[PDB]
Amino acid sequence: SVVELGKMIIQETGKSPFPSYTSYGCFCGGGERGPPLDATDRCCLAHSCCYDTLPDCSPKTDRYKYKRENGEIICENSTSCKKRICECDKAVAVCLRKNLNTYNKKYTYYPNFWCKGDIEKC
Amino acid sequence: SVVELGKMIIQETGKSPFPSYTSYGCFCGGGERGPPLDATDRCCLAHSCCYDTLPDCSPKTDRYKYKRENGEIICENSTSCKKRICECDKAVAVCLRKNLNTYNKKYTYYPNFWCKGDIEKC
Ligand SMILES: CCCCCCCCCCCC(=O)O
Ligand SMILES: CCCCCCCCCCCC(=O)O
Repeated sequence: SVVELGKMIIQETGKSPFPSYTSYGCFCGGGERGPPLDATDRCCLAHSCCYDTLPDCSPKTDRYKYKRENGEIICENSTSCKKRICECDKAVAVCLRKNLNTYNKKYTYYPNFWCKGDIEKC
Repeated sequence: SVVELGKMIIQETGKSPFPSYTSYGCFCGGGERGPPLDATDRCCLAHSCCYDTLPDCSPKTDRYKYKRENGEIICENSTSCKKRICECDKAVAVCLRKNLNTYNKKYTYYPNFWCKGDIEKC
């Protein structure tokens, strides 16, 4: 559902996922080692962790629909997976928005070999 | 289908898509303005162009199956989309392998705002 995750990011941050968040910091768009550089990076870390709770699902490819109710994302429930994938995506999109005031352009293309820490448990 | 694409990449280049190809140059992992930086980057532009030949499909989320006969990728044919999407991924994975020897670590995290050329037609 990378497509739906992208639509959420667009609506919430006003930024297009690529290139603003596809390789941001140590965790946005991938990465297991930190520490996270900032709040935005922590949002992505939390998203990776959320996807870890979906071993029975295919988060990157399972399509789903969502609505906006009073400015809030409302997840569908056609299947258990779609619901949980959607909630994970909803969380990250809102988190990215809330920390726009600290978005750092010098982290947009952060070289991943700068992320040295261990893989910290979620 | 990004899942299948990633598997092919690993099988062909011995590298996982992230971080080696997820944001390489002006076109790998996304991008429109060029010109492409090198052979590897041109592989990604051609891949993007290939996906543009599948407007009736969803190349990033449509799952498909494939085999490896005699070291070669053998795409399935259950649906036309699964077949055509698989041939695009097969093509880019093989191209990345063919150009492994000129992969440039300094383009792995290329800042996209450095790609200032026009958006050439495919
Ligand atoms: C790398 C392409 C994926 C683009 C999706 C937008 C980024 C969301 C960031 C969440 C980080 C994560 O769970 O990897
Ligand atoms: C950005 C997540 C995509 C990860 C897959 C590895 C990149 C494949 C390269 C093809 C470039 C393209 O069509 O964007």
